[PDB]
Amino acid sequence: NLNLPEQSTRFQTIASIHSNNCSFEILNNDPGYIYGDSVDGECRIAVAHRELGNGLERTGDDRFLFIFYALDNNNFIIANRHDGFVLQFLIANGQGVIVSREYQPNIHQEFTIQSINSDTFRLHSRDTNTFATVCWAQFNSWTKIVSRVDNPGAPNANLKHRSLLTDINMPQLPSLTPLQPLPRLTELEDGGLSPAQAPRAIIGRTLIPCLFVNDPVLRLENRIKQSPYYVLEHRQYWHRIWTDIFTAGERREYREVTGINNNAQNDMNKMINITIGADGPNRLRFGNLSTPFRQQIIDNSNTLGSFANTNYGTRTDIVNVFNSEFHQVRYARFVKAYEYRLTRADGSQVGTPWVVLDRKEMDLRTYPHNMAITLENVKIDNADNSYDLSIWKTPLKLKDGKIIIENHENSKPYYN
Amino acid sequence: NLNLPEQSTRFQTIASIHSNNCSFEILNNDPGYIYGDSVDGECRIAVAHRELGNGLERTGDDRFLFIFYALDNNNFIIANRHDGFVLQFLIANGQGVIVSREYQPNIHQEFTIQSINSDTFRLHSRDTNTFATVCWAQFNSWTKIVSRVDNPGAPNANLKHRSLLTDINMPQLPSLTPLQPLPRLTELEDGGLSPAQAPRAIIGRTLIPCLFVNDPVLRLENRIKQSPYYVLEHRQYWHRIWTDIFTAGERREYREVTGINNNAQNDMNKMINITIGADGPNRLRFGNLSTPFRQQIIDNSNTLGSFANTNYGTRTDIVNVFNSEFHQVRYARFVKAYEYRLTRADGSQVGTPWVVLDRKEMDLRTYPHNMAITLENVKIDNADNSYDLSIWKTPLKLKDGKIIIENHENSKPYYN
Repeated sequence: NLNLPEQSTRFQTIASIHSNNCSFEILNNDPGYIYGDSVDGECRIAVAHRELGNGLERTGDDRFLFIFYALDNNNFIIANRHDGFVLQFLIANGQGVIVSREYQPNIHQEFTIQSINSDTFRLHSRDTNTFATVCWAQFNSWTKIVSRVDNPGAPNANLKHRSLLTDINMPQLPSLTPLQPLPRLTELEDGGLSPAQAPRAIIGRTLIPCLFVNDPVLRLENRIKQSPYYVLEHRQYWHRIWTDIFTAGERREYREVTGINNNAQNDMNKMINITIGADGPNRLRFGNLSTPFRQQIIDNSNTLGSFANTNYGTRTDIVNVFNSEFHQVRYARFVKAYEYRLTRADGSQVGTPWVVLDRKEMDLRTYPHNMAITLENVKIDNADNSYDLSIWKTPLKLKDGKIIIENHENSKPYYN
Repeated sequence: NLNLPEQSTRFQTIASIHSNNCSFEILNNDPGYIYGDSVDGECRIAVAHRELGNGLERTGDDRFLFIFYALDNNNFIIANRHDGFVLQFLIANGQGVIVSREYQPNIHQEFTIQSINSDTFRLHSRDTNTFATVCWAQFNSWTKIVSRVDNPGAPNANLKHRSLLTDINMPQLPSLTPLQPLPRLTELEDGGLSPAQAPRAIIGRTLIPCLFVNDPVLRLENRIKQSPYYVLEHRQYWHRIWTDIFTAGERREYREVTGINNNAQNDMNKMINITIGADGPNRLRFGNLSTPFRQQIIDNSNTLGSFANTNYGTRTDIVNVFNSEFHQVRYARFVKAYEYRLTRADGSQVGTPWVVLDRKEMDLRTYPHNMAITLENVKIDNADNSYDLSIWKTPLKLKDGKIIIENHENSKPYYN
């Protein structure tokens, strides 16, 4: 069940309703370019880099085909299938024109659709209160696309879509699945599931526009053709940090590394312009490129906005555990992991998933069943930042099958 | 399936971390009010209507309890439980202060949370680059709440929550259910299900902040306490427009009124500041009050943004039908209805639901089974607007159990 307007899930040409067979066409022209067919004056000479032309539409020429990426504010970024550059309003030599530029973004790249009726719309630049149309109403001529204030006698700005391309390599979204608790251990030799065998739950997934996906193998002109959207998945699994057989009364010390590495956060930032904030494993920080889509990404990924100034980092805890049972016992300790994965429209993975190990949500498995280990003591060995320096109140009994979550009763700051 | 920050699903007090006992308190004071405890100067005399005080926190007093309503842009509107007024930044006599005003909204009512660590945050007004705190750092005294830029001398703006109220009458969201096809008719006397008996599918539902819900019986001071969120449901059902027994070869004429009437759109606009746009029965237009929450409302209600300048209206079609069977036949004709319903936290309905009858999606039931009526002719008698003036291509065979949806092949403009 997908909540996008039909303009966001296909490519379409744009034309004046008053033109017999011309449509908006992407050019790589320079200032001083001559539109041969145009009458003399401001409509005959190009005045900016990469103006748009009113060209004879050729079926299946990428230079006429646009996708409308839906922003949270109900405007659109309009990208072309030829090179993935977006439309932009520009004033050059006192003339309002439509050009194509790299996604920045900026307010002049945002367009409003205004529907007049079922098959007629106008393309509004709300900053400047201008509408896109053909220079001096030359609807059947080679000339440029302008954006002008509506006036008695201004050229008619009523547009339509002449052609559609509906086969665009839309991704097939995975189904949502719940996180099941891990199975019980079957004998002393059973270490439980390793991280590579633990089943993944899919908590959320969202489409990501290809425009700000810095895919290491596909340049922009190929992403817009083969993967106009990418898929970001929010998955969870139970991550085993250690397992061992303890003799009766045995004491041991483990180093538990949790959180997410700084290199993984930089990789995620470079790839999609998002990082995990230090306020939680499901809290997203957005840069300039991703911000205009943030509420759609949160709603569909089932994450939340971060309020932190800092990214989630790594922490190393020294834990002392004590087998308070008078039996030989197999213990396996798990924390909840948040796995963020990016795929192309074809299902191929873009890189290694980004993983956050949440130290605040933990489970235990034993053989025999229903045994309990004692957490004697917890010390912080080191932390990348000072955002969350709480530790478990000890002594703490951890029992087979019982999930423990940090709250104000079972934790304290590390110096108390 | 609830994606809100914890600040949006509870009430909390706000306090300086450097105050032993004092929290932000709503006042109904006027300019020239004296803060008895304060040192002389701009901190001793009120300079605006409804300043905030640094008061001794009393547990259970609504004047210290705030809910944070989450905007699409990740700022918040902060409302108090006493009267439902929201916090606002104001300059009075060259002094930056926090006051409480009616939700407007405006940019000075928007606050950013900036987390420093797990239990410490600042309240930022991004327009002005100011942070809320206690006048001249008198953290243990009766005086006003100010908002000042970061400067060497400036009072520490680190805040915390002192108290929580978690029992706030959050609504229970109903489960999503799919639209079933109507049952077959059992005999000639079976007219099928009337609109009041047809089962409703729940396609979407969303929370709506009580601030702009103009509940005809609950004033703002009571809504914030009993129903801090309302529920808007998106339901669909099959709506019977007529049923009759036809003799063999019988012709009849019906007036079919579809759409939604003008009074129903004004009622909806008055109640929640949303109307149905003419571009479709599930397309929402937002006014000034609802716009800041639009993407959350769309995503959770499973509707889409309207691009239309006009609201969905009514249309009256005259249809001529012919029983092309040589049997006596019972016919019942249905169109798809979109039903928008508003309830309080307690489940009580706020008024009559808003219904759009979609003429473009239609079904038929017959007794006996598998009969077909002929649609001879359709003409438009009148329409409120010119947005959709397409009609069915006739003659058209309508068959028992077959849903027909308007497309470019089965419809034409009314003058062809």
